Amino acid sequence: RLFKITALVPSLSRTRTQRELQNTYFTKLVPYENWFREQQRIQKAGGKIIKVELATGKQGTNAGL
Amino acid sequence: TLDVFTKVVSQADSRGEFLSNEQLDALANVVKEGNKRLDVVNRITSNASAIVTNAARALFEEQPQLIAPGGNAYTNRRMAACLRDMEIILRYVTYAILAGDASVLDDRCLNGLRETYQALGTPGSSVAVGVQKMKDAAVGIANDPNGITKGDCSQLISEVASYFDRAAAAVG
Amino acid sequence: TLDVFTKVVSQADSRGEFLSNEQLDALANVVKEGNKRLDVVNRITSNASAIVTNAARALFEEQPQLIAPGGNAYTNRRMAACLRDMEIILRYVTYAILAGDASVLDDRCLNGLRETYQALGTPGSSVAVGVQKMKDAAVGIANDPNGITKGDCSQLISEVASYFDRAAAAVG
Amino acid sequence: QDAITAVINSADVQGKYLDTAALEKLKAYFSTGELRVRAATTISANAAAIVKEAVAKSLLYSDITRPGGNMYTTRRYAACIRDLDYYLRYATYAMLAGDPSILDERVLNGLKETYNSLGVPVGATVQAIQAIKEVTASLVGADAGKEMGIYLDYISSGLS
Amino acid sequence: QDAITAVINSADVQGKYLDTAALEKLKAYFSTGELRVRAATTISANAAAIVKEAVAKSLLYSDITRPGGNMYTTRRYAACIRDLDYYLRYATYAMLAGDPSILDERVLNGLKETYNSLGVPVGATVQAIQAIKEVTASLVGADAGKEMGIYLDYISSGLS
Amino acid sequence: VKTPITEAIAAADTQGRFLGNTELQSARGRYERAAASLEAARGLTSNAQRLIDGATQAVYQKFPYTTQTPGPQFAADSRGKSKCARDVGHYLRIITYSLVAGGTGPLDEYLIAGLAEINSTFDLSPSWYVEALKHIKANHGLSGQAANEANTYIDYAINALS
Amino acid sequence: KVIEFLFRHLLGRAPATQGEIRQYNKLLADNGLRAAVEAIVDSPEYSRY
Amino acid sequence: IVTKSIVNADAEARYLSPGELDRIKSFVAGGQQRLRIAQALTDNRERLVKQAGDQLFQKRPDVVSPGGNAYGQEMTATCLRDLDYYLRLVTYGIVAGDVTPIEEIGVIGVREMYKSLGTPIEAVGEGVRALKNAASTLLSAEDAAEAGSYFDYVVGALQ
Amino acid sequence: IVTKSIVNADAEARYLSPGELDRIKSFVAGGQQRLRIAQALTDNRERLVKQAGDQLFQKRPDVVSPGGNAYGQEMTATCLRDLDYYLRLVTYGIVAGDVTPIEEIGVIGVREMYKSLGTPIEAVGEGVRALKNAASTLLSAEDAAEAGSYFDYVVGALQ
Amino acid sequence: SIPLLEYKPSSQNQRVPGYEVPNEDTPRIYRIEDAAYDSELKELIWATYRQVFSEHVILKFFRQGNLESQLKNRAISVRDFVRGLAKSEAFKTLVIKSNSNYRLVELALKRLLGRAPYNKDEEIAWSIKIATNGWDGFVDALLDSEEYQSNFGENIVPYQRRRYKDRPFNLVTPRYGNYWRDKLESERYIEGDIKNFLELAKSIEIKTVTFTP
Ligand SMILES: *[C@H](C)[C@H]1/C(=C/c2[nH]c(/C=C3N=C(/C=C4\NC(=O)C(CC)=C4C)C(C)=C\3CCC(=O)O)c(CCC(=O)O)c2C)NC(=O)[C@@H]1C
Ligand SMILES: CCC1=C(C)/C(=C/C2=NC(=C\c3[nH]c(/C=C4\NC(=O)[C@H](C)[C@H]4CC)c(C)c3CCC(=O)O)/C(CCC(=O)O)=C2C)NC1=O
Ligand SMILES: CCC1=C(C)/C(=C/C2=NC(=C\c3[nH]c(/C=C4\NC(=O)[C@H](C)[C@H]4CC)c(C)c3CCC(=O)O)/C(CCC(=O)O)=C2C)NC1=O
Ligand SMILES: CCC1=C(C)/C(=C/C2=NC(=C\c3[nH]c(/C=C4\NC(=O)[C@H](C)[C@H]4CC)c(C)c3CCC(=O)O)/C(CCC(=O)O)=C2C)NC1=O
Ligand SMILES: CCC1=C(C)/C(=C/C2=NC(=C\c3[nH]c(/C=C4\NC(=O)[C@H](C)[C@H]4CC)c(C)c3CCC(=O)O)/C(CCC(=O)O)=C2C)NC1=O
Ligand SMILES: CCC1=C(C)/C(=C/C2=NC(=C\c3[nH]c(/C=C4\NC(=O)[C@H](C)[C@H]4CC)c(C)c3CCC(=O)O)/C(CCC(=O)O)=C2C)NC1=O
Ligand SMILES: CCC1=C(C)/C(=C/C2=NC(=C\c3[nH]c(/C=C4\NC(=O)[C@H](C)[C@H]4CC)c(C)c3CCC(=O)O)/C(CCC(=O)O)=C2C)NC1=O
Ligand SMILES: CCC1=C(C)/C(=C/C2=NC(=C\c3[nH]c(/C=C4\NC(=O)[C@H](C)[C@H]4CC)c(C)c3CCC(=O)O)/C(CCC(=O)O)=C2C)NC1=O
Ligand SMILES: CCC1=C(C)/C(=C/C2=NC(=C\c3[nH]c(/C=C4\NC(=O)[C@H](C)[C@H]4CC)c(C)c3CCC(=O)O)/C(CCC(=O)O)=C2C)NC1=O
Repeated sequence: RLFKITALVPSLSRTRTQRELQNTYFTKLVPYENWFREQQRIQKAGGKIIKVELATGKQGTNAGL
Repeated sequence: TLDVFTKVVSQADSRGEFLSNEQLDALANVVKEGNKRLDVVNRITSNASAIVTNAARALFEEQPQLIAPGGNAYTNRRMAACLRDMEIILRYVTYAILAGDASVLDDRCLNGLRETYQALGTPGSSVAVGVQKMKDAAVGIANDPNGITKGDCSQLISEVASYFDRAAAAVG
Repeated sequence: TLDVFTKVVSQADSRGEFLSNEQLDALANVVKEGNKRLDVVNRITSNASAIVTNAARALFEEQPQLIAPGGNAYTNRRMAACLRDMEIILRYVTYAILAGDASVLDDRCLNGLRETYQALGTPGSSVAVGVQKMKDAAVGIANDPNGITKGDCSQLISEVASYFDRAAAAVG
Repeated sequence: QDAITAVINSADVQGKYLDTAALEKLKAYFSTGELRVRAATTISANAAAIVKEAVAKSLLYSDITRPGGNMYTTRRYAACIRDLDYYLRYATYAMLAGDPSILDERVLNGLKETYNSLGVPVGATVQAIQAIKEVTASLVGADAGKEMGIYLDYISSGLS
Repeated sequence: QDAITAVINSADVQGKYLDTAALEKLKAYFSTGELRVRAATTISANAAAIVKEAVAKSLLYSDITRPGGNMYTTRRYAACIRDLDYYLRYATYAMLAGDPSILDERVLNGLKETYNSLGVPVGATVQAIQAIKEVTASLVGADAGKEMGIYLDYISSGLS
Repeated sequence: VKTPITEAIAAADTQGRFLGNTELQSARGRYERAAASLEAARGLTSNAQRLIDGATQAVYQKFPYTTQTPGPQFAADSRGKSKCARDVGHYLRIITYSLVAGGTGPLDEYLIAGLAEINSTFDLSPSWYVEALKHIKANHGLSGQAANEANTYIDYAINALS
Repeated sequence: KVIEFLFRHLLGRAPATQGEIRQYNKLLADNGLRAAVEAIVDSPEYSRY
Repeated sequence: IVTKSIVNADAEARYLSPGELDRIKSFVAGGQQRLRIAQALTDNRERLVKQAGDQLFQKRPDVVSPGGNAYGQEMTATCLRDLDYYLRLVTYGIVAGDVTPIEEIGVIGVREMYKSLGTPIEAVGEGVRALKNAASTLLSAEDAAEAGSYFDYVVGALQ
Repeated sequence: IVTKSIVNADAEARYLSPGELDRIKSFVAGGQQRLRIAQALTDNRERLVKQAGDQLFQKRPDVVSPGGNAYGQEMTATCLRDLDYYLRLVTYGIVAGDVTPIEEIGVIGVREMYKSLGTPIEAVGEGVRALKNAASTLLSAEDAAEAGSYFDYVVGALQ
Repeated sequence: SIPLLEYKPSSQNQRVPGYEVPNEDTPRIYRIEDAAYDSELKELIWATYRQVFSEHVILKFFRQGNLESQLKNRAISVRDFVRGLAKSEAFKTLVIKSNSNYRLVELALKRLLGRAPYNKDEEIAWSIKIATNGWDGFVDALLDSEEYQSNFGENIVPYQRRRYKDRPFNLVTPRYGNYWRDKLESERYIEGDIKNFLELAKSIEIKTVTFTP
């Protein structure tokens, strides 16, 4: 139900003067429904995905998630 | 060793649900055709030894090289192996007719016959002819009405022709 | 059937020399830990039937399809196979703990278990899981001190956890 | 997940339908669900008094509420009240579901690492959860009290 | 990245310009790019029929599509269709680039951990990708079929 | 399995002889017995829900401690009572199996083989299912010759429990 | 108007052109407001702006 | 109805409402009748599925036409298995009181699935409507209103 | 191709690229041949539409079956009009070089439309494939590659 | 009647003398005439169950009350007692329904004679006798064989003769065969299949009309 993600996304636009440490490197909990498109956004931005982990869910659950 | 009844039982057993009414109705029909099943099984074992010798002569004419020297059924000892073992098809066929199922036929008389011949040198082709020469005479013995009441058993005699065809095609 | 002693004997027989001094120093340590070996083995057989039923319920919950119909352990005869049998792992494990060697465990309870299941249809993995549910309870039964003198046997209990892991990994 | 959805999921992994064993489990769940509803009302009555009595019995006048403790600061005390309150609310939810997996997936997912990283003591939380268990067992009743205590002890065992 | 940008990056790490060896690689890439365009059209024609024939050849009427399998549920079946549709689309992109690094960076970054965490079987996906490879090799042609199969086998080797 | 058709078959197999009139008369005896036994099975399959509800409640009122005593073996929790209707729901299948098969084959192969073997281990008292079957014996509601046919297999299971 | 409220609360800009209102009508109608909110936070303009 | 009430009170910060606790009490009170309806539908699995499928082929002969999807014994067996699956999900929804078991097992992604299978959606829907009519004829009257309204959810959600 | 290049350089902050200006120059250079292909397809409107529709009814007789949608003279006339519309959009896409005229006139919401009309999508797609085959036989060879690849976009986008 | 099929014997651990003087891992091969007690006969009656059935199928329901009583009385010789277990229809349903004829040779040699079969051609050799003589007649010819009566003798429980490094036979051979297992997978009752709906799909009548234009 909840994924534990950890990914880096570099800056391929112009360089930013704000620190932006979190954007470059983050670890966040994403729900299962949003995770496909949110991954696809990191897929688009050319960033590496380091660590994917199921936080809450169990594999192979047919009912009740 | 399975029946028509225990066929339905072991099929309903896996599901874990009690047998349906429709299935039961079908088994009530097997009770009604139960007396015709004893008509057909009693007619074969009465003509058992007469149909072994009669199918043997028609086999050993039409393949003369068997009792000719060098043949697989040449000497008097092997010849009795073949002649008397033609009962063992009929022993396990009339078991399956009275059972109404081909489970007893499969694990005794069918499970290793096509196995045992490569080590034995008995030709596979010869077996197909011999049992198939039993089938047209065993059906013809149970077909004709003489001193029995007339009925219809074409849906039941086709089971017997299926049993020999199961016994024939599993070897040759 | 080999010991820790006859392990050293048959190894020293192959080289054909006398028994060295440190081997007798090592076997003198087995004499000192000999009384700790007796207590652990004795404890298991006192809790033998209690750990068979307790590991069975934890197995048949977490794989419910076994005692469900169609499963390999569905019927009682089969079920009294998978349940009583679970003693036979423990029969040959506590032999090996009192022997101190895995030779008796190997040629009786390990030599054909991964063999016999392909012809049987029993699931090897499920059996392996069951033995791994024995191991964390058999170690936990011998671990706790209640009415015995306190000692240290972590170098000896690890032999027992190795024996179940030898019994588990040889099948699944 | 409920007890009903747990029964349905167990039968679905088997691939069969709901026959008499699962039906008897469902009848059992319905019979206890009546008193479960009554206990949910009587717990939602005075949840604040339950948390107040629990912290007054267990956490107050100790070293952790003194200067040099985890509950010294006013924001830390409010986080303790909220945390204690959450354990009561999710134990109520797990009581009404008849199933602790929703409770586990909700809080016991990450609360171990959170209390590890923040330096929150575990055993004081276990004592506070036990005090909640005693207060709710005294307030509600015997059998609904132990039904509440099963999931509260599940929380306390998951944190430990 | 392309084959062109790969050639440029290799020459840039060397620090030299594009002389005759790199130019001959570029002429080779142009000569195969014609049939690559024709194969992209004939793949984008009937991608749905390719995925349909692949799942009908490989995944249907098995234990995973039966109750008690990974593809039993309707949302799981739709996720399977969209994953095979992806593998075909990204193998088309990697065919037109002439370079598998964009394909690797796109999907093989995290699909291993995702199929690990969700419990998705790997070998059934490898069989499905092989069925896609056979269907596209029968549909497109010989040399463009094996050009497609190189990147499809790259996907199947990256998942394994 | 054991069936008086196959009882006639396996007896003629060991002697190595054909199906004479000795084995043949055992068949009809099974055949006309089914017509008083198949609607004896229809009386149980139609009343399936009634009896497993009736026998389970009859056990609790006979043994009132089995609902209160804490243990896995007992019916204190919900999963005990869920396993309660599974067990007596499993008994009524085999009785309908052994009525339809016409012999004690399915009672032998599926229920009573190792039945005294498991009850020593899981401390399930067999007198629990004795009172369970005796409620089914009195509440079946069957009448006539067919009823008598459904009455023996209930009593054949009771003597196997004891 | 819900769509302009969404673009204003999450971003502060609210509509740019009629066509994005068109493309958000379908996202509202298929599942509800939550799918359209997730489509707003999926959009690359949120990450740039 | 417990899961839906809990997640609805989860979206808010508050507990379960007295109204919702009345809903759970009424659901418990009607649960035994719902188990009786599930008992009848479990035991009538065969003939309900066959009558509904044959009513479908009476209404829609396009599927069993040789240009259609359900042409042949194996294809029509899978057709009847699909109707069996949907009747099983209807029994789950009658027992639970929610439609979340019906939804997340068989509704949520079925359009894209039957688009990729080549199967028409409307014939599935007409078959489930035939199941609704058959199970309405089998059961008691307002009990059939209860069963047919879950069937009605499945029919309206498939189209 | 000018609109797509302009909106693509609009998403960035920069002007049109030299690569994109080469694309526009090559599109201008091929534009006269594209007008010739549009001339041939305009003048072959009748027989192309009729041959493609009759090839469709040879392949798929379900639509003109009496259970099907295109049963009757008026329904089959609207079928041929739909094929006429799609051939017109294919000519627009051949002229423009983009597929944005094909898309925003006839692709973008066609699945929901033909779902609500009761019409199968795959038979539309098979008819446009028949149009592709017919217009491929009429034109010059690599000119037919050009026409059939826009037809290929329409076919793949309908399914 | 007819003499048996002539079979070549292979090299086997018991066929020859071996100079093991009593090794420990060798069985305790029991005798009836030692007993003189209540006590000894309960262990002896258990080891013959452990041989012929197997440990797993040694449950109380299968066991025969009449046979056990006879051994204590001593009316029947242990060699006459093993005939009870081999011709027991409680034994016969467990092994003859589930095993083919050639496996029935091998299982009887492996347990009763306590020896491995020599070759394949001798299970073929014993096979003809079983079909004609029945299961009881083949067992009767095995126990009255000269090989069985000389080596086990008259009152000694079956056991494996020589196993220097050889598998125990109970472990080595399953009660049932590899064939009968494949039937159990075939009648598993798969769930959610198209095959169980095939007999229902042919009963439904479907009429299709095609229009050509
Ligand atoms: C007959 C049409 C052909 C034929 C028969 C034949 N067979 C043998 C030898 C054997 N036959 C069997 C057959 C069975 N054994 C079984 O257990 C069963 C099922 C119950 C069957 C059908 C076996 C095992 C043998 C091996 C020896 C034996 O009798 O025990 C012979 C004798 C051959 C010989 O002695 O070398 C013969 C003549 N052979 C033919 O020529 C016919 C074509
Ligand atoms: C405000 C606190 C803070 C810091 C310091 C910070 C650093 C930071 N440096 C980065 C990259 C980088 N950092 C460097 C730095 C160097 N290269 C060298 O050879 C030198 C050793 C060193 C320069 C002195 C380079 C070259 C990159 C880009 C590498 C790439 O192309 O991916 C990135 C990745 C995204 C990016 O900016 O491109 C972050 C987040 N972020 C923060 O929030
Ligand atoms: C076990 C001892 C036993 C036997 C043998 C037996 C046979 C038997 N066969 C019968 C009928 C019959 N049997 C047959 C059989 C056939 N007619 C044909 O033309 C076919 C070729 C053939 C089947 C292949 C028929 C047609 C009837 C008519 C009556 C009926 O349906 O039973 C009946 C009805 C009652 C009667 O005849 O008095 C009896 C008794 N009943 C017994 O108790
Ligand atoms: C001394 C070493 C030794 C072992 C361990 C051994 C096992 C063994 N277990 C067997 C059967 C069996 N084994 C099991 C056990 C299981 N099946 C299940 O469903 C469970 C998953 C699992 C237990 C956890 C069962 C139930 C049977 C009976 C199966 C049958 O009769 O077809 C059989 C074949 C029949 C038999 O004689 O009982 C052997 C040979 N034999 C040996 O000589
Ligand atoms: C064959 C029958 C038999 C048994 C069972 C037996 C056990 C046994 N264990 C003993 C001691 C002992 N046994 C243990 C065992 C342990 N303590 C721990 O804390 C560990 C967890 C565990 C080992 C894993 C210890 C620590 C002692 C102390 C005395 C000694 O060293 O023997 C002794 C010393 C004498 C006595 O206790 O009266 C006996 C008798 N003796 C026998 O004749
Ligand atoms: C574009 C590059 C890319 C890919 C490929 C991708 C895959 C991907 N597949 C997923 C799930 C899934 N993937 C499968 C796949 C399969 N099941 C099987 O048995 C087969 C072996 C295999 C189908 C051929 C299934 C069944 C799920 C859903 C499992 C669940 O219910 O949680 C998920 C989790 C969210 C979801 O879609 O439901 C992602 C992110 N994401 C991406 O960004
Ligand atoms: C197919 C034929 C068949 C039947 C019927 C069968 C019953 C059976 N019931 C068991 C346990 C049980 N049986 C019951 C049933 C009851 N206990 C009670 O308190 C009630 C009085 C009663 C129900 C009315 C319960 C609650 C358990 C679990 C007990 C435990 O885990 O210790 C067990 C041992 C553990 C198991 O696998 O679940 C078996 C083998 N097994 C079979 O193979
Ligand atoms: C529990 C939720 C669930 C559903 C609904 C489901 C459907 C389902 N239908 C299938 C095939 C099929 N489904 C149909 C269906 C139909 N024939 C028609 O024309 C009618 C409109 C419709 C009958 C309702 C046909 C004809 C096939 C065979 C198509 C093929 O084999 O390509 C298949 C692939 C083969 C299989 O695994 O059985 C699945 C998975 N699976 C599920 O797990
Ligand atoms: C330019 C983009 C565009 C398209 C595509 C379009 C289609 C379109 N098709 C229609 C009907 C129809 N369309 C078909 C189509 C077909 N018969 C089949 O089976 C085949 C799969 C398919 C032929 C390709 C049929 C049979 C009808 C009549 C349905 C009715 O009258 O209800 C209608 C309603 C009546 C009308 O206004 O003509 C529209 C608007 N309109 C548009 O503006």
